[PDB]
Amino acid sequence: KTVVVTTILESPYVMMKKNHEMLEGNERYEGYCVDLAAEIAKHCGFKYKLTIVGDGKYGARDADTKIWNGMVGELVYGKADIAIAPLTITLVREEVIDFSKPFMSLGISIMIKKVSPIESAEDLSKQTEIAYGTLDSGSTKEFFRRSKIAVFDKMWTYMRSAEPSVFVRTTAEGVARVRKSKGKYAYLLESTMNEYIEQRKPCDTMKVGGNLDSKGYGIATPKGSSLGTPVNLAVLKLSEQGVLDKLKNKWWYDKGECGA
Amino acid sequence: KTVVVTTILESPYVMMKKNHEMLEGNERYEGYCVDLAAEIAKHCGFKYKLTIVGDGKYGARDADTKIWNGMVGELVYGKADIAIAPLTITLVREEVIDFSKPFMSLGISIMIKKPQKSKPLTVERMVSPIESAEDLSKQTEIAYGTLDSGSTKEFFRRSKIAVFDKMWTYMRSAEPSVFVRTTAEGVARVRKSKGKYAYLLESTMNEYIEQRKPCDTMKVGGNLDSKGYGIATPKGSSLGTPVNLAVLKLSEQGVLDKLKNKWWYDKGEC
Amino acid sequence: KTVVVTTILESPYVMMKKNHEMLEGNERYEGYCVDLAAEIAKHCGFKYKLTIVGDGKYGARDADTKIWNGMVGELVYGKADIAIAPLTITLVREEVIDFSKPFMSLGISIMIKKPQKSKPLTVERMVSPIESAEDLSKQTEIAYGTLDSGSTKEFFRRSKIAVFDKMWTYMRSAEPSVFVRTTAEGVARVRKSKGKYAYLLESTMNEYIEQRKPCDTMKVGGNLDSKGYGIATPKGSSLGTPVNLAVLKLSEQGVLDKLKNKWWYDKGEC
Amino acid sequence: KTVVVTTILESPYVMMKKNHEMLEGNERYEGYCVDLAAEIAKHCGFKYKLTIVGDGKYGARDADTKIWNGMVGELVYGKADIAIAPLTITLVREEVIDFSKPFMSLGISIMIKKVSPIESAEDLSKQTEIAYGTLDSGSTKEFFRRSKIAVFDKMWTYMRSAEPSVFVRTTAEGVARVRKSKGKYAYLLESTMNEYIEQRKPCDTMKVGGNLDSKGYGIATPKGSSLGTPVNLAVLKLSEQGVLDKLKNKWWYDKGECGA
Ligand SMILES: NS(=O)(=O)c1cc2c(cc1Cl)N[C@H]([C@H]1C[C@H]3C=C[C@@H]1C3)NS2(=O)=O
Ligand SMILES: NS(=O)(=O)c1cc2c(cc1Cl)N[C@H]([C@H]1C[C@H]3C=C[C@@H]1C3)NS2(=O)=O
Ligand SMILES: NS(=O)(=O)c1cc2c(cc1Cl)N[C@H]([C@H]1C[C@H]3C=C[C@@H]1C3)NS2(=O)=O
Ligand SMILES: NS(=O)(=O)c1cc2c(cc1Cl)N[C@H]([C@H]1C[C@H]3C=C[C@@H]1C3)NS2(=O)=O
Ligand SMILES: N[C@@H](CCC(=O)O)C(=O)O
Ligand SMILES: N[C@@H](CCC(=O)O)C(=O)O
Ligand SMILES: N[C@@H](CCC(=O)O)C(=O)O
Ligand SMILES: N[C@@H](CCC(=O)O)C(=O)O
Repeated sequence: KTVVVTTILESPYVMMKKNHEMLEGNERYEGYCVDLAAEIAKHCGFKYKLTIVGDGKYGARDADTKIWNGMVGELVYGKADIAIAPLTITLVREEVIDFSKPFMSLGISIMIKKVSPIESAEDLSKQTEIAYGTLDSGSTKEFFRRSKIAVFDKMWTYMRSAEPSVFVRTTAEGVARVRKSKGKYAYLLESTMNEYIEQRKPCDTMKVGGNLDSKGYGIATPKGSSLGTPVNLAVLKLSEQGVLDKLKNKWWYDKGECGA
Repeated sequence: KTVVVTTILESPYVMMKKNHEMLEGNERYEGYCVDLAAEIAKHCGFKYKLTIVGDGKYGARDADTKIWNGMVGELVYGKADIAIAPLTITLVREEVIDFSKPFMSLGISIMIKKPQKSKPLTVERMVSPIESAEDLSKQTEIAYGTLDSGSTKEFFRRSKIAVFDKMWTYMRSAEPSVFVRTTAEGVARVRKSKGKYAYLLESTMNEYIEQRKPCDTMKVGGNLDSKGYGIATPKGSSLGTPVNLAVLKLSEQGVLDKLKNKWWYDKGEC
Repeated sequence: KTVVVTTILESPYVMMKKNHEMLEGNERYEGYCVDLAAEIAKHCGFKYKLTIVGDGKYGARDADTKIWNGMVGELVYGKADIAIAPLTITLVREEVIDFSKPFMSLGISIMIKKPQKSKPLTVERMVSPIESAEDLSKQTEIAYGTLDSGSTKEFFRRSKIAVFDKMWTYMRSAEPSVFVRTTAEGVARVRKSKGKYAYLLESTMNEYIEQRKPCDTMKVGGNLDSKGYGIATPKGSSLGTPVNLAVLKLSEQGVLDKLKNKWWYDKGEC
Repeated sequence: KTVVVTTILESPYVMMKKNHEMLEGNERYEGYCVDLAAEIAKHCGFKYKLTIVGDGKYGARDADTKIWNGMVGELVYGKADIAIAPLTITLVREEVIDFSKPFMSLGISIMIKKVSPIESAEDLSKQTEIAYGTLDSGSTKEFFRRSKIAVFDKMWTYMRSAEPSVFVRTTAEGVARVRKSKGKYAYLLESTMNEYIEQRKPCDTMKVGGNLDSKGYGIATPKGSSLGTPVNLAVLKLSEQGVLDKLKNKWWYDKGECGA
């Protein structure tokens, strides 16, 4: 039996091949998550079919609908059997899907186009001169929405009452918006994507401050699926062998198309 | 029903109070781990009595007996219900106990005695003989060893990377013994080994020791790997999922970050 | 019985909220005095309806008429029960109303338009034409005035100190009138007089305006005197002692200074 | 009828002149408080006799006996009719005595030996190398005792568990102790006394940091006394006339026996 795999087009996690028009099958996709899925299949001993979500979203609860979108929806409603992607582990997700051990650490980061008067997010909240936004249907807006810290509460109140809309459809669109804003806009994304962007050419963006929280990406499985334990063991074993570190170095720092 | 919480006397996780002679019960201890246990008990209602492992060992397999010893061992045999302590999540441990999501990240680091200033117009620069694990393996004048019955020793034993393989080869056949019985033992060996000994230990304890007086030691190089501390639980226990959700919730509120800052950076000096 | 609280539309004490067009009740306002009144009502339980003075005046006794106008007047004549507002404690007001212990210190200061930095090896030095009150009275090119029907004007009118007597003599007989009807109007006059008008106002308001955008005004010299803001209460009322105890408790608990810091220094644009 | 006035021997509030053995009556005392009492008597129109409290105590509640000692006890128990002294206005005091308007502002300050390593209260509390103490039976210890702020709670816990006794009977003895500690002792006292000490020879002590809070000195009268309103009006009139400022300048900076 073939296990269907859902994943999002995220760099450097899943990329579209430069010759993907003439390429078919699992060889048409490449990236960190493609390699992760290949090793997971090899360790578990199953055949997998790579698929891309119809909606370019990670997953969130809708407004008064109780409906999951993105990969979480593809997993809960029986449309998929596993999800290998940068899916942040969150309480509102673990209650509906099975999360494996984190295969990559990360945090909330601030990315700003090139004295550094922004520094930490505290001064970012204290000053309203520059507008900042996040990604819709992810884990950053969800983190800001249910935060009990007063400072994060003020940031979220600014986020919701933003004119015009500050949330961006895709992280690439957010990168383009901050690039073309001439330093008037800031983007709140995760540490891994922030590093991958600020380190790739043309290196016109940068990461300021630190990490507002500590999170991780996990392999997601349907609630009650028998594949959760094998993929958890596979992730643990790959961590012991340090293959995750080698994949991170290959897809992040091996090329290094910048002067650093 | 009261559930016994196995733990280990490790700073700043679990430390005895200054007035611990007159005190009794759960008030005998302080640090990160006792606050973590209090938060876990607040999340899901249970009665817990703090206990310390008799042998003071984190957990590993014995020699030719296939017997689990230490925290993991006494969790498997039923002597404890939950292990709220800096237990490292590993492959072998997960096969016999249930781990939760990591509540704190860590890596394997190198601790050496802090050298003196260069003092050569008038600038004092710090020169260290060891800057990474590779040159530590290449060199021979400085000895290095890990803590026995711990995750670092088991990681070096099964490592297939060439640098780590040769490191483990040296450590296995090192005369005299380079392994230590406790973290404080290795720290003392580093402190009064005249810079001839290096300690391979977790990053968090390394920063804790480096941040406190007399602070005559420093951490060299980056982290050898990336692991985390998880709350342990026997297979099939009803506590697993509630504790996992409690750890997730505490991570979401930033309680873990606040506890780490309060017990690591706030009380720092030098 | 619901008591009526009288305030004044003064920043950052009582400020109109952005979404105040669709808001009814005590949620229309924000600032320092609103939460001060909230804490007062939490200490001594009562229901309060925040009201704004009709004429927007702090309080003064009109000569040859013997009628108090403004917040003090409407507190005296029975149409008010408590005045939680930046009302300055004075000798004349105390004889007619009950004041509590001061909840925030203050002093009379001078506000001038911030001058341009001096070009001359490459240091930008800041030169101001007025540095105290003695030279402000000695000079004549820069006019100065106070707020009408305020504490500062009454202080200058009855002042027997030579410099203050000269200042009051100049202000009383001056064409055009140097007195202002509102603090914001005086600040606008200072900003649009091209440095030819100095405003005599309280130190708290002056510092708040200096700390906020566009940051084109500066405070010169020290405070001319030392006074305080007190919660007003009609003479022979039952709310005086509980309000005084509440003010003392808030001062000792750190509510007052935390509120002042979070409404003055936290939102510092410049 | 002669109004009995109680006061404490505090500088520059009350002094025993320089040849008080040859002087009798109110002519043998000098200071800020003596002048203040003189103006109070002039405004109210009464004859007063200056007396020094037998116990050098500002006033506090004893060990589970509910007894006031010092000037507050001298007023509550009918021993005196008024107290002109640096009596800090405190919430617990106001419940038993009538306080006038504050005639002198102040705050809690830190006085150390002559970039300080402690400066702020946070660093001083964190650093346990140097012991810090307050005045026994005053108001600083009372303020620290009932502080619910975490930092001040930690400082108070350090205060109570101090070996040997860090509290000092008299502020002059505290000054002597810090002068005889080689910078190993810090004294927590009021801003006015700290400034007066640091602005007098030989000027080996300095004030560091800001003020922990804002207090004031009041003129205390027995509960339900007819003198409270006249002395309150006198204080207001003196403040409006600027006499209090001139007295502070006379007794704090006019002499200026320091190099600065
Ligand atoms: N350096 S990294 O971000 O690519 C990275 C991050 C992590 C890795 C492995 C790597 Cl290579 N493994 C850990 C896992 C291993 C075991 C201990 C913690 C989890 C379970 N999670 S992690 O701390 O999120
Ligand atoms: N900054 S830290 O080391 O105290 C720290 C480290 C970590 C935290 C939370 C904190 Cl505060 N939570 C994460 C967990 C939360 C969810 C996402 C990854 C795991 C599941 N693990 S972690 O990456 O090991
Ligand atoms: N720092 S401040 O201006 O916000 C400020 C100023 C003052 C405060 C409290 C604060 Cl937070 N309390 C005092 C009062 C408290 C008790 C002691 C003096 C009076 C009665 N008045 S004050 O000296 O006018
Ligand atoms: N500059 S000072 O410390 O000598 C000083 C301090 C103060 C003075 C007067 C002087 Cl001179 N008067 C005020 C009083 C006057 C009226 C307003 C507040 C009280 C009632 N209290 S105060 O703000 O504590
Ligand atoms: N990987 C994140 C993306 C959200 C973000 O871009 O912040 C998630 O699954 O929610
Ligand atoms: N924290 C480790 C022990 C310390 C070490 O091995 O260095 C564990 O839980 O296994
Ligand atoms: N705060 C003053 C008014 C302001 C002023 O006079 O400058 C009062 O209550 O009277
Ligand atoms: N002057 C204070 C006591 C002195 C101090 O606390 O340092 C009082 O009246 O209580």
